Order: sequence, then structure tokens, then C-alpha cells
Amino acid sequence: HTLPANEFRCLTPEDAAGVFEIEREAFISVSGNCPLNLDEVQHFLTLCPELSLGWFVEGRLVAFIIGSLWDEERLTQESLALHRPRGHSAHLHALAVHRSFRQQGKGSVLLWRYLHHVGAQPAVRRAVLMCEDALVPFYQRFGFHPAGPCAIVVGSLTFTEMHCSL
Ligand SMILES: CC(C)(COP(=O)(O)OP(=O)(O)OC[C@H]1O[C@@H](n2cnc3c(N)ncnc32)[C@H](O)[C@@H]1OP(=O)(O)O)[C@@H](O)C(=O)NCCC(=O)NCCSCCCCC(=O)NCCc1c[nH]c2ccccc12
Repeated sequence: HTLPANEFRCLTPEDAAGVFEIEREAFISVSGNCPLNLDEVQHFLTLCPELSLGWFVEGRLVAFIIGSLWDEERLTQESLALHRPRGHSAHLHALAVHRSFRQQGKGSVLLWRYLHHVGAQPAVRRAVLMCEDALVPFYQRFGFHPAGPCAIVVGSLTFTEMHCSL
């Protein structure tokens, strides 16, 4: 009968379009590239939707986290497009908040819910991600520890890998 003021739920492939739209502004306008194109978003939301989370406000997506499983200590280039069903690491591929909803704790709220969400599943023992240097301290607030230069290369951008024990 109405659109809920707030709703948190795992994403589905039908949400791919909304996710990519946010990435356009959140990533592409910044670097001319993003972590997941439409096909890649649909890929993970098809194989492992349970490793995704979305925040909707009045029927519209405002924040999301899309992940998959990884089965190696460190992130690698191939890790970008893979889901290792037998892995024990929740690899956060993309995390973003709609431009009109930032700086109000939504990112922190979503990340914390995500960590508890994935850390409730019988194989996820760790969470891994890569981020720009300036964001390392932000993630340390969630239990993540800096783990050196990430091997993953994206254009002229370099990242610091971070791991969190769950
Ligand atoms: C980062 C965030 C999700 C935070 O959401 P928001 O609700 O506003 O945050 P919050 O809970 O209110 O708290 C914000 C804190 O983050 C800090 N922060 C946000 N943006 C920042 C920036 N550009 N520089 C420095 N600090 C920043 C901010 O200062 C604040 O700290 P304090 O004020 O407390 O000191 C939002 O700013 C956003 O949507 N940014 C645009 C998208 C983005 O850059 N997302 C990545 C998060 S870092 C890594 C997260 C791991 C997954 C992931 O997304 N990996 C892709 C890595 C990747 C980056 N660029 C690529 C290009 C191509 C391929 C891959 C990549």
C-alpha cells in the first residue's frame, strides 16, 4: 500500500540498474571507472545475493554493498570477477551511498549491518576490501586492519588492502 520510509534487504538482479546508476556518480565521475559494470553487478547478485545488502528510502536505493567469496589470503586481479563458493572471505567489491545521502552515518550503519549479516553465515570468517589510503582509518573503526599495498590495479589508482576478522 505504500513505500517504506526505510528498508534493508539483500539485493537481487532486478536492482542492478539502480546500483550502476549510483556508481556512475560515485565512482565514474571521479575516476572514469567503477568496481562493477552492469553485467558484473548482475553476476554477483545472481550467484551470491546473500552477500549483498541494500538500503532503500521511500522505495529508492540510497546505499549498497555488493560482495562475493574469496579463498586466498590476499586479493588478486582475478578476484575482481570471481566468486569462490568454497571460500571463507567476504570480499566487498563495491560500497557506495547516494550523493544526496552522504555524511550522515549511512555508510557506517550499512557496513556494520553487513559485517554482522555476513558474519552470521557458516563459512565467512573474514571480510576483505581495498580502499584509497585516505579511507584506511575509517575502516579501522570497523575492525579492519591495513594489510599492505593491494595487488589489484585499476587504471592509475592504487589501493591499500584491509582485512577484518569475523
Ligand atoms: C565512502 C562512502 C561509502 C561513505 O558513506 P557515508 O554515509 O557518506 O559515510 P559516513 O558513515 O557518514 O562517514 C563518512 C566518513 O568517510 C570519510 N570519507 C568519505 N569520502 C571520502 C573521501 N573522498 N576522501 C577522504 N575521506 C572520505 C569521511 O571523512 C567520514 O569520516 P569522518 O567525517 O567521521 O572523519 C561515501 O563517501 C561514497 O559513497 N563515496 C563514493 C564511492 C566510493 O568511493 N566508495 C568506496 C569506498 S572505499 C572501499 C570500500 C570497499 C569496497 C569498494 O567499494 N571497493 C572499490 C574501490 C574503488 C574505488 N574507486 C574505484 C574505481 C574503479 C574500481 C574500484 C574502485
